[PDB]
Amino acid sequence: MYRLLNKTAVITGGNSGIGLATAKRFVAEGAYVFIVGRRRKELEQAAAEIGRNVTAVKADVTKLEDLDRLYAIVREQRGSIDVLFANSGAVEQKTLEEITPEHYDRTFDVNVRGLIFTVQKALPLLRDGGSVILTSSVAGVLGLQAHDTYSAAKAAVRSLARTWTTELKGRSIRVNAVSPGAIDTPSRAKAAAATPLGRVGRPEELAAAVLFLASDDSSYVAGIELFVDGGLTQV
Amino acid sequence: YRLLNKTAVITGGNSGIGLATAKRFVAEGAYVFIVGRRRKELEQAAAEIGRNVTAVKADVTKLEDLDRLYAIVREQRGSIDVLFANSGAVEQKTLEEITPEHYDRTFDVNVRGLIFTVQKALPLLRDGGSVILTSSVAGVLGLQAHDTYSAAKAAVRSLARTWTTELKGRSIRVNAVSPGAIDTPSLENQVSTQEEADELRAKAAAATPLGRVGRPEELAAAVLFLASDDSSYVAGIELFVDGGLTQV
Amino acid sequence: MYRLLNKTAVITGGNSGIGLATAKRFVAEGAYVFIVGRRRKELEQAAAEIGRNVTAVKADVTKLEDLDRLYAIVREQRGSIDVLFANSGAVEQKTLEEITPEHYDRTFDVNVRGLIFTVQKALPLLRDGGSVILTSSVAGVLGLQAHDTYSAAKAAVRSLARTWTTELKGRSIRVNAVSPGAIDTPSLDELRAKAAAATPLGRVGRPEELAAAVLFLASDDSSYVAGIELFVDGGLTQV
Amino acid sequence: MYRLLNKTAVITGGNSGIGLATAKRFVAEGAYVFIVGRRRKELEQAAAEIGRNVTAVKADVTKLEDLDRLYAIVREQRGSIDVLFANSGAVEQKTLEEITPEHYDRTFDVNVRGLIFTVQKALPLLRDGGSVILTSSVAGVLGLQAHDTYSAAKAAVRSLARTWTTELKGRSIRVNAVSPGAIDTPSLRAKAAAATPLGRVGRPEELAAAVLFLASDDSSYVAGIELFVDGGLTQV
Ligand SMILES: NC(=O)c1ccc[n+]([C@@H]2O[C@H](COP(=O)([O-])OP(=O)(O)OC[C@H]3O[C@@H](n4cnc5c(N)ncnc54)[C@H](OP(=O)(O)O)[C@@H]3O)[C@@H](O)[C@H]2O)c1
Ligand SMILES: NC(=O)c1ccc[n+]([C@@H]2O[C@H](COP(=O)([O-])OP(=O)(O)OC[C@H]3O[C@@H](n4cnc5c(N)ncnc54)[C@H](OP(=O)(O)O)[C@@H]3O)[C@@H](O)[C@H]2O)c1
Ligand SMILES: NC(=O)c1ccc[n+]([C@@H]2O[C@H](COP(=O)([O-])OP(=O)(O)OC[C@H]3O[C@@H](n4cnc5c(N)ncnc54)[C@H](OP(=O)(O)O)[C@@H]3O)[C@@H](O)[C@H]2O)c1
Ligand SMILES: CC[C@]1(C/C=C2/CCCc3cc(OC)ccc32)C(=O)CC[C@@H]1O
Ligand SMILES: CC[C@]1(C/C=C2\CCCc3cc(OC)ccc32)C(=O)CC[C@@H]1O
Repeated sequence: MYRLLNKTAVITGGNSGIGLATAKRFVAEGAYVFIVGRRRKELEQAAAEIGRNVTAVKADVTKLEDLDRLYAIVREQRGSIDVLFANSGAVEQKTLEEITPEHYDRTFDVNVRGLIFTVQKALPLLRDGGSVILTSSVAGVLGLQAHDTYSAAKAAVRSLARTWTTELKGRSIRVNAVSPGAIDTPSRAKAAAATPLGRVGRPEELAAAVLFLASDDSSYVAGIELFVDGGLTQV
Repeated sequence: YRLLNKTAVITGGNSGIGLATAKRFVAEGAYVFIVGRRRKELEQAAAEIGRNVTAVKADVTKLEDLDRLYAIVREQRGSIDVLFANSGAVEQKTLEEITPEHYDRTFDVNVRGLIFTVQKALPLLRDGGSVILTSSVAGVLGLQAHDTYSAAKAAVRSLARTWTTELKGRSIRVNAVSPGAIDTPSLENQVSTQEEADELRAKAAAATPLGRVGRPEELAAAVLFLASDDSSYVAGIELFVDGGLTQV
Repeated sequence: MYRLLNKTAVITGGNSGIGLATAKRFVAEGAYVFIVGRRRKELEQAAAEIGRNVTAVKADVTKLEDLDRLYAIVREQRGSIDVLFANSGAVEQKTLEEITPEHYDRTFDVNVRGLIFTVQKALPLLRDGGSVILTSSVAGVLGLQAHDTYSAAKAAVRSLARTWTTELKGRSIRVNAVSPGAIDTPSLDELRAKAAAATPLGRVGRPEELAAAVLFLASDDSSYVAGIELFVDGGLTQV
Repeated sequence: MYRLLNKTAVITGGNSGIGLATAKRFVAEGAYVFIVGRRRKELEQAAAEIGRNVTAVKADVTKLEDLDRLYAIVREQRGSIDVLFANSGAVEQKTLEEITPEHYDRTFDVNVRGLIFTVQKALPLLRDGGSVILTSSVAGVLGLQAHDTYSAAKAAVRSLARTWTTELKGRSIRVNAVSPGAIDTPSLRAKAAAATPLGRVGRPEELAAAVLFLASDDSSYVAGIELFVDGGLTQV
């Protein structure tokens, strides 16, 4: 506890899976968390599971006007952002032969386009010395059947952590990417066979790695790709 | 010669790296289709190449232009041995400056158009063919005001991995080339003055171990390696052609 | 606060710099620490700075018999090892033209040879589920003038984290490499503000900052992290 | 007449596998080649298979006095070096628990120590603008059971290509690493082919062709890289 004491965190995709596990860990570490998603019922249930120091905000990150509304609320309730975890994303499998323009747009709108504007519109509220975490994926460095657009989109996310390291260094804002392997979320058994640790990861394990990047334990860590995959991409 | 009687399609082939590659390919015995949007430059490029070339006007962001392109290739040559997906463009904008229109322009040409260029080439691509994607050193660097371009070129490199896996049954190799600073009309188009362009150039030469910008013919020669049988056991890679910039 | 509660840690090169800063953090998190080095007075002064739950062990990690002695002491006093931080290393600058066999041998003996046998001889004591941290360097992915053998040796260190991930997975032992950038340690003046200019964060790192990253890898917070290279360099190698 | 016309190339480990395959391709491209190895009969059969424009040199590259002899022969017969392919290496499998000091010393002496001094002593003869190719391995980026010392040594080899890029840039000498995957040579069943997208082991001639790219002027703007020649094994 106390490892994020009194810090204000915004987590997109915070109503399920990894974002929710991270929201819980952040609150346990003393932070106040805004969880962001499109479904209000799931946001309300997630916020109830978190139990304290949480505000749920309905927002589609692909809509600029929803991001403006999100940050107006953050400005009303807390006034600034210390930690931003841009975790909203979705995987849809299509082979190259199968790719449609709509499939391409759905993948890049949420994973890249919405991520760019999520971070852009947080800049006025981000405090100097803050920490931004981007969700990439092991897919960003692999050649996975039928993951064409998702893998390419997550590779784009990792690149943005590099560029934003350079652009935000004057404000001492650190930007790092986390690249999860197989995590037991709503997003089968071969992932456990291909991973040295021999199992899929738990969402709490990804939350703990994101906590490292959000916390002062990583104060000299900038621009990296932190693989949290039980060794999958490393051997 | 090293591409004797091979059929090559080069998008962005009317200038810079694509044109130098077209010239080298024809010099190695290939028949080349050069593809671009500008008719004056396509005709002059085809005239400079001089032989074994068909210029095709096509905007890779328009699906119907890609259909027409591959109808022309099917009629004139019947199949594709080498596909060099080289069309792309850089516009400098910082994170604060990014507009939806800037983002869309960058990813439409660098990623969307690249995906459908390769997708629509699949029926004509021969088993054992070679596909080369143009990424960039920007795809592994953190360059001021290159947010969308660098991210887009990282996406391009990822696709070489995915398509290696998906096309392995047809023995089609897919590889990415990542140029450093190459002396083309593109280095001068992203800046607003030629006092800036000479700064960007001698800065690139100073950060590169070989101490100079690359010549377009040098990138063409690396693309030739990936197109030729010399790379028959090379698949999914990122070939940096940058004078050592990203390697030290 | 107690993230290494009841854990036994062995830190080679714990006499000073990163190893010493890591030893302090480990003890603050509840571990019992063995610090290992060649100089006894400096070990005693370091252990006094640590203040509690520490045993200093004199050992030259390049000498197989000193490693045997080290682990015999660990076996009597604590019985097992939970965390191994192999931090012994040294930089000597020589250009390719300048390299002698002795310069080559000294660099790889401490950086690679001594590390291999430090880990080999810890295996009988390493508990299932333990964590091993190897010290690589940003030099392992760079082309730095006159760092020929040091950079190559640190690249070898990072490779071993991969191989040992595969070999030790049946025992659920995680092996990870930390790759420090410029850290303000006794490894020195004015080349420091040279490194600070090349780093996005605009500064050299503090040893406590590297210690915090090693703690992450040692702690259960990194329980799904295996085989990685964790760059702690203010962005130097990442942009 | 060709891509290496009248160029002088030195290939260590040139009496078998990739070394020999590369020597043959280099000669086919117009080069004069020195092949280097320890065994006289096999160097002698290697030179006979190449057939022309080749000098066999008996030398243990881990012995500094043999390297001096090697480069004296190169200077006398050809006068300078355009391409250096430092290809000597060997795999011995030992797990961490099994590693002995003798095993470690043998692995690093051939793969790293001998490689360093091979390149060091070639420096006086290397032409400005020359090309140096180092043999790394896919093992240098993988976690392969019982490959502890070999993988670490090949990782060291790839690192040296970066450092020497920086140190030799004033002479415009390019240094690049080639990292072979599974290549069908006497140094070695379906497991390698099953993990590789191209679905087969590589032919020695295929690695030779990749080394030729790095040796030839086609790679004149390529420096410090790791060229994977592995059918996609490490790339997907
Ligand atoms: N699980 C894995 O193995 C894995 C591996 C690599 C990367 N990731 C990435 O981790 C992140 C979270 O995924 P997950 O594993 O936790 O599965 P998940 O439970 O499905 O999480 C998806 C989250 O993103 C939200 N979301 C999706 N689209 C959104 C949109 N336009 N606007 C706002 N919110 C949106 C979702 O809430 P709403 O639908 O209500 O909006 C939800 O909270 C993603 O970026 C994912 O690609 C996961
Ligand atoms: N230092 C470098 O030069 C460098 C570095 C990294 C990557 N690259 C990449 O190398 C590739 C070649 O660019 P270049 O350096 O040689 O400059 P360039 O070719 O002179 O300019 C871009 C080329 O792509 C074509 N193009 C642009 N948009 C197109 C579209 N919708 N459809 C069809 N063609 C299009 C252009 O032809 P039209 O305008 O007539 O259509 C032109 O031929 C690019 O992808 C570039 O990003 C270059
Ligand atoms: N500082 C940086 O910027 C930086 C950057 C990259 C990597 N690193 C790595 O980080 C590690 C920690 O070094 P440091 O920077 O903190 O310097 P340091 O610890 O101040 O000096 C090296 C330490 O290793 C010990 N050591 C050296 N040879 C030994 C041997 N044969 N047996 C036992 N112990 C030995 C030394 O103690 P004794 O001499 O008393 O034995 C000393 O405590 C090193 O491996 C270094 O290569 C540091
Ligand atoms: C197209 C511009 C680009 C940029 C590279 C440099 C040269 C290397 C260092 C560098 C630092 C920068 O920060 C402001 C910006 C640019 C740069 C080129 O030269 C060609 C491709 C690459 O995209
Ligand atoms: C020697 C200290 C060390 C390497 C120094 C650098 C890294 C930064 C760039 C640099 C440029 C130089 O001039 C040619 C010389 C050295 C250097 C660091 O600090 C990081 C690891 C390693 O211990």
